[PDB]
Amino acid sequence: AEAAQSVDQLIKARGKVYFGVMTDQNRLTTGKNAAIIQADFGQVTPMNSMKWDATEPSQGNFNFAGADYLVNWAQQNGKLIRGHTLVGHFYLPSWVSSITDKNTLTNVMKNHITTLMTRYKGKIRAWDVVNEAFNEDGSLRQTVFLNVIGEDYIPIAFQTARAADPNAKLYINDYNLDSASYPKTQAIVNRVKQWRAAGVPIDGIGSQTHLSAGQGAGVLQALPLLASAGTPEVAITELNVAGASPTDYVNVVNACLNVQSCVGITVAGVADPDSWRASTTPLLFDGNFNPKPAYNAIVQDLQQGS
Repeated sequence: AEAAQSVDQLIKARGKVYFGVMTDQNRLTTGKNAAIIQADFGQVTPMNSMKWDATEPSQGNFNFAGADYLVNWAQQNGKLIRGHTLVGHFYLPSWVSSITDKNTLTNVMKNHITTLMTRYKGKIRAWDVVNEAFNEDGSLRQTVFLNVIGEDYIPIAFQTARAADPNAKLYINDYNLDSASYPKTQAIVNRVKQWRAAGVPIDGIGSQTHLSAGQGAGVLQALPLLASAGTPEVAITELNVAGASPTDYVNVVNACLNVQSCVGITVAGVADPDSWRASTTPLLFDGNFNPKPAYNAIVQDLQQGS
């Protein structure tokens, strides 16, 4: 019956690539996460296991236990993987952020990128190569990478990534790209246009979409603005909405459908209590692992638009 269709099965029926979720071994081996992900979602992103602190706690000495679990679980369950994330300022060991030499940090950054993407070469649909690189005002965020390498670190990260695995779609990912009139949204479009004009292989813009209630409507204009940068893809990468209103969620799903370059949507987790903001109950399954009204609203709208 119609009532029984998945959001992933339906978004695929409408011409999209996936409707996925952020997860990791800890979730996958508890509660009903794995069963829900197998049945309802086509794509997974490692919540933590592929970040720098997790994978390179000391220079050159990599740890892949968690990441390998996620990648193999995904492969044996037919789920696409978005690798996440290579270069960014949170989850960065202080051994990295300590480096003050340009050529040392450059080499360190390139080794980190190449190591990770070489290990999973060919198995990763898309990588968030650079995360959270813009300030709110639209200027580039003054991280250790920006301050020590300079703004060339972004082109360098993407060229390096393309060399390590030319099969993966290479993304830049950010939050607060949800309003078309917001400086951050306009800036990332402008910079990504310029970088791509100079042959930087930015295949995608990822918009995390951590929404407050009522912010769904504006995504309808923010998302096509993001796609006007001319990347082959855009994605919604960490979707969750404080209060989980059906309107907010359906607006975001509709923005995706409206944007030919939008390949899919990944929500920030499965069940509310596992949210970074659990008390705003922002996800699509509740504390009993039951689908919420927003989940039904999405399925229904996906069918109705067919």
